[PDB]
Amino acid sequence: ENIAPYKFKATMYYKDVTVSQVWFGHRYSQFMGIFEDRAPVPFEEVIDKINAKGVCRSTAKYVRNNLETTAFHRDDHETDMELKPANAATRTSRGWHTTDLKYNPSRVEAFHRYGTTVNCIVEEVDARSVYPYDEFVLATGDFVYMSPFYGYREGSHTEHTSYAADRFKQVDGFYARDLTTKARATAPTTRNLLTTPKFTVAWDWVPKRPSVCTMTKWQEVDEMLRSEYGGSFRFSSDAISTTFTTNLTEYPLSRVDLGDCIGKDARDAMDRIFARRYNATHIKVGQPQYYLANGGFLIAYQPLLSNTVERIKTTSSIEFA
Amino acid sequence: ENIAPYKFKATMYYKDVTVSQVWFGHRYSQFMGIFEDRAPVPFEEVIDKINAKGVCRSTAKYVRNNLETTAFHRDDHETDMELKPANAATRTSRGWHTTDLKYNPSRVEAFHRYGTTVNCIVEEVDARSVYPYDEFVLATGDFVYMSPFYGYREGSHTEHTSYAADRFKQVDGFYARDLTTKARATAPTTRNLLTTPKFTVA
Amino acid sequence: QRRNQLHDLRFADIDTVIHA
Amino acid sequence: TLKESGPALVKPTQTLTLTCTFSGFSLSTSGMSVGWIRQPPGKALEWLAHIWWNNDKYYKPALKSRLTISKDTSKNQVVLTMTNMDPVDTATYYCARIYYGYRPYAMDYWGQGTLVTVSS
Amino acid sequence: IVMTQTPLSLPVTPGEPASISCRSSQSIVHSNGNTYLEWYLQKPGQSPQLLIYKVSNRFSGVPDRFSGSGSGTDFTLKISRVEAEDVGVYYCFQGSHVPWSFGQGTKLEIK
Repeated sequence: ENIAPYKFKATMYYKDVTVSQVWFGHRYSQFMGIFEDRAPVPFEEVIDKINAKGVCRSTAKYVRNNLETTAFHRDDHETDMELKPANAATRTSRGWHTTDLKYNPSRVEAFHRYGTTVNCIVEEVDARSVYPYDEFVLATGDFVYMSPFYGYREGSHTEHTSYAADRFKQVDGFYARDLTTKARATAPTTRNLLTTPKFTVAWDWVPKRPSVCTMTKWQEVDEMLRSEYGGSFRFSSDAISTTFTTNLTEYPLSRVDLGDCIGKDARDAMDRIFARRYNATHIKVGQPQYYLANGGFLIAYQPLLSNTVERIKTTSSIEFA
Repeated sequence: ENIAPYKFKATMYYKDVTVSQVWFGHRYSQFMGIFEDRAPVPFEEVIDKINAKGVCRSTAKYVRNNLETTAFHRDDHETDMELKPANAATRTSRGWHTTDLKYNPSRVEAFHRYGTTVNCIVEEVDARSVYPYDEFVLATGDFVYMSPFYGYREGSHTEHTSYAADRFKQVDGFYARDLTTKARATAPTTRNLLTTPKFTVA
Repeated sequence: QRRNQLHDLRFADIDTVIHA
Repeated sequence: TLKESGPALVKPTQTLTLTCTFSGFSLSTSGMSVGWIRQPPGKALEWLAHIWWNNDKYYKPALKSRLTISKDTSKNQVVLTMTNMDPVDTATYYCARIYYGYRPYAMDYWGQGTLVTVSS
Repeated sequence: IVMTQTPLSLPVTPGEPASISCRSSQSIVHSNGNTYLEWYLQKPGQSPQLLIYKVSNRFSGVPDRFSGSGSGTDFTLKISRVEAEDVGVYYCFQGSHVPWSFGQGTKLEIK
């Protein structure tokens, strides 16, 4: 059973909008409030500005609390600002930002003053999703309530989404321009862009059926003896010292939810092993068979002869086998 | 394999600075915002004030968002306040605080009023670090991006530190004075004091 | 948390103080 | 079925608005797309624009600054707008339906097309 | 992706096979792993109709005479037995990558 999440790289475009209210006393200055908000970056700004020009506006316009709010960095006019790489941190993914210092209002004697700092931040984050893959979470602990595989093509629009359809924009034929090398990639990809209330996430879209794999290749057994006894099949491997018991009937692979991956991986590994070890002495006997073993193990088996819909739940304990 | 983190005792000195804006109506008072911050306690105030005299200033002077913030408890003149033990809780570590009530502004009619409360807090916490021990956490879930072993003596300064060298001070020969027993320990120890943007860890 | 608490270290300058 | 409709004569340097009426689909289903293509007389097919059910407009980059496709599902129509018309823009415009939502082939159902001449 | 259809005019006697080739500046292979190339046939005073989709698949309503092939950037429509009804202009259209475009088209003539 594939307990590992489906992992993929995403990019969070958002503007950190910090409004600080400062009170200036006679001999001191005190913060009377620091409103920090995260604004999504619009699609017209991710495609036209960030991806093409490598810049970002000095304003954030976003819907917060059922209001259209527009925040101007340093309270001055909107200007395009270059994205510079973030300060290096250990074990940290790449990130870029426009502004590096928090703007706070200039001193005036005995007056509360409000000062806005809009920092356009672009972070490459790891995003992960679990079955039924109707939601995925970014590395920043933010949940995104859309299937990773939501899109436009060939039934990839019936995938779950919890946002209005005006918040999603799959820019087909997307040319990624790295913000460090400033080099535009040649091979196009389908770019999904979801503008959540707090940020915008972009990820390269892939079809769901060949991208997920509800089973995971756990062991590749060169020599797995199969025997029939007591109306059941025993698959014994001396290499890993493990014996599984299955019903005599084959397991219909169509019954595995999201299961096109199992056949492909099994055939690839099986052909590789056959080429490596059994090409010169044995011959394959029929097409790969699939059996379900107690504990929830899916054994793909290729018999050899010498020339002479549901989810499978797998136990965490192999020591029974 | 040592999967268990390296565990040690750290002590967080920080001042909970709560500034609240209150609006007073005809028959009622309403909170129009409560800014809560945690300020570090300077080394001069951890060594000379907290460790020596067992008291802590009633003001926090710290750096927040690239500004020199200065908060005065109850918005009055600076005073040294005794660190008293915190209210008991089950399965919690020792903690001390100066102030016990939140200061909110006195009533005036139809005016927004701001009230500042600086509660100096000293909390003994468990701190933990995993390999390569270039950072450690506290029981409060706050990360400290600096090796537990960073110091001054014999190659203990090449350890990782993500903070400016102005934020660290290893007070060699440190005499711990318990804030409950009010007694100074006899054996000296090397004390590391890191003033993070939000608190101080020793 | 390890990544979120690095936010000011990465996309800001912790140390600088501006006074005027 | 789709039916394009627009002024048959627009003078140069003006905005031309067209309209495509549908039948058998509304542009609010999960995967429906509607595209506009022109064909100058005697020339090959030139794609212009296409809009998905979620107001996701795609244009021809050459004509992107001039083309504006909008969708009004209340009247079940798509309006194609193209400003600063030039005599080169004289062409027959076709409204098509795209099954990329459902099938791997686009532009199955075309309208009869409307011929527009750009002249004063 | 730029589609150039060759030739621009292909006169073919009825009964003989015909081949039409059109190339794309870059690969029309999509991230799906499927190539979205469609062939269209515009008859005189008629709206175009799709003939071949996904390179090697024939749309319903199209006789077995038409057959598509190719890969990468080279694609070829092929009519095994050209008939009189095949008169018209033929277009190859890439749908994989935005923006979409048609080829310059080939006019089939019956000799």
